[PDB]
Amino acid sequence: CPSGKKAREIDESLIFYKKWELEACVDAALLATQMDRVNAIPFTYEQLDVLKHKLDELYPQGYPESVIQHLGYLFLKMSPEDIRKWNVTSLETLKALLEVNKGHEMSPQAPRRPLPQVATLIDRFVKGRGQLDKDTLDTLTAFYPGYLCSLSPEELSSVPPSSIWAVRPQDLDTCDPRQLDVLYPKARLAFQNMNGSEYFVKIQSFLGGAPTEDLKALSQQNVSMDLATFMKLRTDAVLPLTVAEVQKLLGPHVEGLKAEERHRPVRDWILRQRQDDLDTLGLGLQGG
Amino acid sequence: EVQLLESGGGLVQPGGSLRLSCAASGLTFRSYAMTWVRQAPGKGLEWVSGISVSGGITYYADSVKGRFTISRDNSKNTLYLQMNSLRAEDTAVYYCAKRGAAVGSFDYWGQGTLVTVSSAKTTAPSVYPLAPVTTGSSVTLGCLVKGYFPEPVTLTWNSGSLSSGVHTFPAVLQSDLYTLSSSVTVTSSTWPSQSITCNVAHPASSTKVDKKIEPRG
Amino acid sequence: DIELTQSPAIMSASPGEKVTMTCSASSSVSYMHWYQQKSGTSPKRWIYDTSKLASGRFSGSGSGNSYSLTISSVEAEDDATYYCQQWSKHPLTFGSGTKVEIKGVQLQQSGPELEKPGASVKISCKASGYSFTGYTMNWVKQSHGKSLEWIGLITPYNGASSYNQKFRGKATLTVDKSSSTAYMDLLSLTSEDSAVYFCARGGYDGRGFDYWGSGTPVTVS
Amino acid sequence: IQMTQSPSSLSASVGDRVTITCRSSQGIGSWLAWYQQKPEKAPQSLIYAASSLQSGVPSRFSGSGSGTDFTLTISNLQPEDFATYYCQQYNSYPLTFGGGTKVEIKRADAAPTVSIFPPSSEQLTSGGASVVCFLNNFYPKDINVKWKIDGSERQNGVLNSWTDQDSKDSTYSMSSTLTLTKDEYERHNSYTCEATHKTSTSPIVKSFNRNE
Repeated sequence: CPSGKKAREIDESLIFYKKWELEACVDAALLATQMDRVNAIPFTYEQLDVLKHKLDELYPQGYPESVIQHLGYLFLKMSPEDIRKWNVTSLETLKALLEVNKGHEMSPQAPRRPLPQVATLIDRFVKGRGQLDKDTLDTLTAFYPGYLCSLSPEELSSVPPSSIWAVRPQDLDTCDPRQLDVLYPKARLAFQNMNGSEYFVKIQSFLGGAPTEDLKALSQQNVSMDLATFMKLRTDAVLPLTVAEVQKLLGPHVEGLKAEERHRPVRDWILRQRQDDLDTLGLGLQGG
Repeated sequence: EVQLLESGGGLVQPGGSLRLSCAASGLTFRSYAMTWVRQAPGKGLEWVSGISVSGGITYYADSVKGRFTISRDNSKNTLYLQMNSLRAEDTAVYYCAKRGAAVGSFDYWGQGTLVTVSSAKTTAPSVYPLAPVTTGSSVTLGCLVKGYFPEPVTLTWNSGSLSSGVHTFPAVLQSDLYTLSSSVTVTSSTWPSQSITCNVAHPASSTKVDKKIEPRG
Repeated sequence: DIELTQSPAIMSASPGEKVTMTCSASSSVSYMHWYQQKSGTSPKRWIYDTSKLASGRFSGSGSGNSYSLTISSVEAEDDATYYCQQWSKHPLTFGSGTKVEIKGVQLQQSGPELEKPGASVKISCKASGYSFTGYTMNWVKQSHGKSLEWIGLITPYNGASSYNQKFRGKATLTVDKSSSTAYMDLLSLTSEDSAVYFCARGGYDGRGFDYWGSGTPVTVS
Repeated sequence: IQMTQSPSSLSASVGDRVTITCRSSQGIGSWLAWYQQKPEKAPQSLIYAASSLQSGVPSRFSGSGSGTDFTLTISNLQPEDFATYYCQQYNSYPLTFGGGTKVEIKRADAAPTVSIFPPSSEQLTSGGASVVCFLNNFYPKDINVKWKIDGSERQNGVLNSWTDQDSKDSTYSMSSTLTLTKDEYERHNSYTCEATHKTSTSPIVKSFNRNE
C-alpha cells in the first residue's frame, strides 16, 4: 500500500484504485461497520470481487443480521452452498434481497428457469419465522403473487386463518379445485366474526371450491353475483339448485347467459331443469 | 334482421280511444317479454308498461293505471297497447321494446310511432314569403309557415336544388296550431336574378303549395 | 485540485528524429494513461499503466512528478493531438494537448442538438457486444480552445453514479438496462457549454477508456 | 324513486375522455342501464348492467359504480359518439329514466348572421303581422335576443327556436318571432333585434322603420 493511499475511510475516491490496492489498503474492521455507503458508490465488478473476498476473511461460516441489510448487488453472486448456513429474522433484510432479485427484465414470461437460489432463501425464512405470518405473505405476494397456487397441498394446510387477509383474488388465477378446497374453510373461519355486505366482498375469490349447503344460505342475504364468478363454481354444487335461487344470485348480471350456454357449469344445469321453468327466465333456453 | 314496426298511431280528439300494434320479425316470440316507452316530444324519456312471458303478470306507470291496457299474442305475432281516455300529455312518440332479459334492459327498439291528441282540427297551412326591406355579399331570404296542424309540413326550396344555405327551424305550437319558419342564404348577385320558390306540403291537408319570393318596394 | 501542464504546445519534429514530450504534475502521481485524437472523430487508447503499451515506436517513463512519452522513428502517419490523463485522486483530469506538425464495441450517440439558452435536452448512447452490467459508462467534455474535462460516470446495474463536482447540477446521468442505452440530461444551457460530448466505456480493472463513442456536439443561441 | 344525470349538457373535443354521472336516492345494486339517442330517431342500447357491454358496442365505452353513485365513460370520443346519452334503472317497478346528457363537439368562438323581415303584404292585409329574426351560424349555443319598439323593450309574445349543432360547420342557428295584430304593428313605428353573444360586450343590432 503506497504512502497516501491507506484507506482513511469509505469515499468516492476508492473507485480510482485497482484490485491489488484494495486488499493491502482497505480495513476489514471498517467495511463491516460502514457498509450502507458502498451501495451508492459505483465500483467495477472486478473491485466488488475483491470487496466480496475481503469480508470472506472476516465472516467465514455465514453473515450476521448486520451484514445482509446492505448486501445489495452481491445476493446475485452468492450460491446455494453457503446460503444454506445463513440466519435472518427481520422483515427489512428480505425486501432488499427481493428488490435486487427483480433485476431480471431478460424474460418477462417464465424463461424455463423462473426462480433459482431465491427458492432457498424463502424456505430458509419460513422455517426461521416458524409459520407464514400475515405481514410475511403481504411482502411475498408483492414480488411473487402466483407463488401461493405454486405450493404443494401440504404447505397450503400449514397456514393459519389470520394469514388469508393478505390475499386479493389476483393470486388465485392458476388454482385448480384441489388447492382451493384447502384454502376455502380457512377463510370461512377467518371471516366468521363478520356479516352482510362486509362479509361477501372478501369471500368472492374462493367460492369456486365451496358446497351446495352454503349456496342456499347465501341467497337469503339478497346478495349479487357476477357471471365471471359463476364459471368458477364446482359442477356438483350447482345441480341441486332451483330457478329462483340462481335468479336471487346472478340477478342483475344474468342477461348475457345466452352467450355462455355451451360451457362448464351451465350446458348441463339447463337440461336438468324443466322447459317451462326456463321460459319464465325469458332468456331463450331449451330441453325438457 | 330483428325488426319491430309500430303502427296505428294517428291524431285523436281528447278523451278518444285508440289501439297500437308492434309486429315482430327476427325472434322466437313465445320465449321473451316486452314493454311500452313514450318520449315526451323533444325533451325527456319515460316508461309506460311491461308484460311477462305468460301475460297474466302486467306492470303499469301511475299516469296511465287503468287508462292504458297492454295485451299480447303468439299466432298473429303482435304486442297490443289499448290507450283509452287520452289527453294531451299522452301526445308522444311510443317505442315498442323487447326486454333482453326477464326484468332486464330494453336492448332492441322500433323506429317509433307518434300519437297526437288535441281539440285542434285538421287546418291547412298559410305560407308567406320573407324579403329584406345589407351590403356584405350574402343575402338572406325565408319561408315562414303559420297556422297549421298537425305535423309535419315537409318544406324545401326549388324542389331540392338549394341545400347548403337552408335553415329550417323546429315548429313551435301556439293557439292550437304550429308556426314553422325557414331561411336560405345565397350570394347578393344570384338574387333576384334566378327565380326562388319554397315548396311546403302537408300530407294531412293533402296541401302542396308553392310560394315564389318577390322582392317588393 | 491536480491540473497538468503539457509541453510543447506545437511540436515540429522531422521524419528521422528522436523527440520527448513531457506532462509535469502539481503533486506526486501513481499511474498515467496517454491517448490520441484525429480532428473531428473519436480518440483511441495509445499508452496505459505508466509504461505498459496497449495492443511499436512509442513508449512511456517517469517517477513522482516528471513523466514523458517518447517516439523512436517519426513518420507521416503520427500527426495528431497527444493528451495525458492521471489516475490517482477524484476526479479525473486530462492535459491541455501536445500538437505535432511534421517538418516537410461500437458506442453510437444521438444527432448534434441545437437549443435556446435557458432550457434542457437529453442525449443518448447505445451499447451491444458485451455484458452491460459489469463495466461503467463515462462522459467527457471537449470544449473549443480548451481540453478534455471528465464530467461523471455511472455503473448501470446499481444506478450508482459519481461526478466531477464541477458539473454536479448541470449533469444528470440516467440508464435503462433493457435496451442498454445510457442517457445524459444537460439542464439550462449557456454560450460556454456549446461544446462536444463523448460517452466512453471503462476497461477491465480500471485500465483507462479503451473505446470512445461517435460525438454529439451541442449549440446554444 | 329519483334518478339524476350530470351535467345538463356537456361539450368536449374528439380524443378527450368524457365523464357522465348518474345518481339515485335509494340503493339499486346493479339494476341500471345506459342508452344512446340520435336526434329524432330510435334510441340505441349500451351497458345493460353496471360494467356489462351490450352485443355489438365498441369497447371505448365503460360503465362503473355500484349502490347509488354511478359513472359512464368514453375513452377517446369518436365522431359518431355525439348523442343524448340516457341513464335508467329497473330494480323496482316503476322503471325510471334520467334527464339525458347532450354531448356536443367544440369549435372556436363565432358571431351570428342577424337578418330581419317585416310582415308579407299578404299577411299585413289578411289580419296578422310577424317581425322575424334570423341569428344564424354562431357558437356557443347560449345567447340573448331582445326586441325594442318605439325605444321601449318587449318580452311578451316572443316565440324562439335554435337548431341542434350542425355536423359540417359546427354552429347553432336561431329564429325569434315578434307576433302582433295589424294594429299595435301600426301604432308603434320602429323595430329592432339586439342579439347579445359572448363574443362581443355591446350587441349586434338589426333595425328597420315600418313606413320607410
